[PDB]
Amino acid sequence: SLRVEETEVFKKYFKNLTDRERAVFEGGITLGALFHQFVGTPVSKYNKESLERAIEEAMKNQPCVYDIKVKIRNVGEKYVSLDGKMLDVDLKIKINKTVAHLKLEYIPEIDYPLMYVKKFE
Amino acid sequence: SLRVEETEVFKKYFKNLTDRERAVFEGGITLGALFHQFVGTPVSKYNKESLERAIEEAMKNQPCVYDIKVKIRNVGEKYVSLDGKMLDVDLKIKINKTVAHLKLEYIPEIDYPLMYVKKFEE
Amino acid sequence: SLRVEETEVFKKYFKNLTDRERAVFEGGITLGALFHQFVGTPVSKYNKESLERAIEEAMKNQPCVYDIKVKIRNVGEKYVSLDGKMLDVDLKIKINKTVAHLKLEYIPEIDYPLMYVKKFEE
Amino acid sequence: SLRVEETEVFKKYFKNLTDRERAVFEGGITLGALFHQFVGTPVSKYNKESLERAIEEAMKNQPCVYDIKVKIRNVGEKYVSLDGKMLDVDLKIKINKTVAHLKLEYIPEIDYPLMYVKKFE
Ligand SMILES: Nc1nc2c(c(=O)[nH]1)=NC(=O)N=2
Ligand SMILES: Nc1nc2c(c(=O)[nH]1)=NC(=O)N=2
Ligand SMILES: Nc1nc2c(c(=O)[nH]1)=NC(=O)N=2
Ligand SMILES: Nc1nc2c(c(=O)[nH]1)=NC(=O)N=2
Repeated sequence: SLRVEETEVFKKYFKNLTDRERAVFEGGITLGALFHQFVGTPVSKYNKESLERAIEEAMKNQPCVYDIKVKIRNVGEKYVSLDGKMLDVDLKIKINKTVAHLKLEYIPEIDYPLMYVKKFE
Repeated sequence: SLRVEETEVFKKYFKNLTDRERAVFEGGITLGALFHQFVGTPVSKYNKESLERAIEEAMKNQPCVYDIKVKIRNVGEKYVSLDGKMLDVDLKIKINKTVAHLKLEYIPEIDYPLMYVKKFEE
Repeated sequence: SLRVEETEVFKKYFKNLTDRERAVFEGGITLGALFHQFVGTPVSKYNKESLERAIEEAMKNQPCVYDIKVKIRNVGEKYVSLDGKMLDVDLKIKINKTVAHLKLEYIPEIDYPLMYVKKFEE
Repeated sequence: SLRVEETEVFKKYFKNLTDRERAVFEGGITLGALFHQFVGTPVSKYNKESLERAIEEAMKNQPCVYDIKVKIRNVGEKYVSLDGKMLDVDLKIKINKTVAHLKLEYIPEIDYPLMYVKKFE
């Protein structure tokens, strides 16, 4: 693997963290990165699928990302600027034997695109 | 279609420009938009193609975009944040019978990712 | 100055445009750039002014920007992600003796954050 | 406080995490968000100070951000697009009594803008 997280120098900066702490830290980075990188992107039914695929594949690059699935909700025939409330993301981060499952989704009750941890394996 | 630029309300805001002025204005918006939307995006050989394709299809949504081709240069096995100097873009804007062909490419002599107009068809 | 648009290499890429065409092309670049760079940024009354000022100064770097004023509308005590429909921008582009005045503003009738040219000053 | 993270609904999504896990999760979001929001921004000596201040004030809005300091390195008279390797960020996240101190900085040895946790209190 040519991934930077495999290097000894990278690893030395995470000796103060548990594997669970590392997993959610890395998960947080990726969800925050995803949101801010892509919000604003013109999106319509025409490019929905290509956008979803590109976001998944782009973010897969980042440290410790094991798998990811991206859905864009409420996409219309007329294009709009992507907004955070339209994102529905499932993310898996793997740190050694620990897998964190994280979620980005719109929570109506707080009118907020919330990022959180679903569960650990 | 449902495209915003077809509405009479949209059109009334551009009665003060020539078709060449409009084409170049719209082309400028789209090149600025794509640079600033996508710079920063993680890119490797893994996602080079889906990223190129998604940029093309996203930008096609915008007013008056006739066609667009996006190439990301110097992509390796190891990922990097997309930077503007890696972009090589050919864009076509159509206003009535006027077509502006615009370019985004790296100019080594000024170390600059330059946006310009390649040619018109009128 | 050290501004890239002052170099001969840069200039040689714009021989095919009138000054008005060049002004609106550069204006389109800056508006598209501003919109896509900053949409998404957390904004509340807390940081409204610093964001407005940072956007103005950042965009002043770009080729041929003469002046810019950025207002963010509908900012509350609670933060939101900056949305394009909240931007109200007046931009001046100067090419030799030509000044293009451009606008970004929300048009309720088409539910669209519209970029257009107000006027030229010659 | 009108902050969303103070609401009961928000809080119920984090019962599965320790305060340290929460702090690094929230810290990770803000650093990934900051990087991807601002990378690409035109920056020169002219607007360096206003850009740093705006980044600091913007990101302070986010859940659980206690304090933040943003420095942009190697800024010249001629503008460049902000590059992630130019960022030098110190970030404090507070969850109840737990404070996590996080860092974004360029690590020459792996040519990487690394995000990591410096320490907890
Ligand atoms: N738990 C969190 N969820 C978020 C967030 C954050 O800082 N924390 N920004 C966001 O858009 N969703
Ligand atoms: N002609 C121009 N080329 C540019 C630019 C601009 O404002 N004008 N930004 C950029 O990245 N390339
Ligand atoms: N005239 C235009 N106004 C726009 C636009 C575009 O491509 N053209 N995108 C946008 O957000 N506002
Ligand atoms: N520890 C990490 N540091 C990062 C990163 C990531 O996913 N993890 N992206 C980045 O630019 N710096």
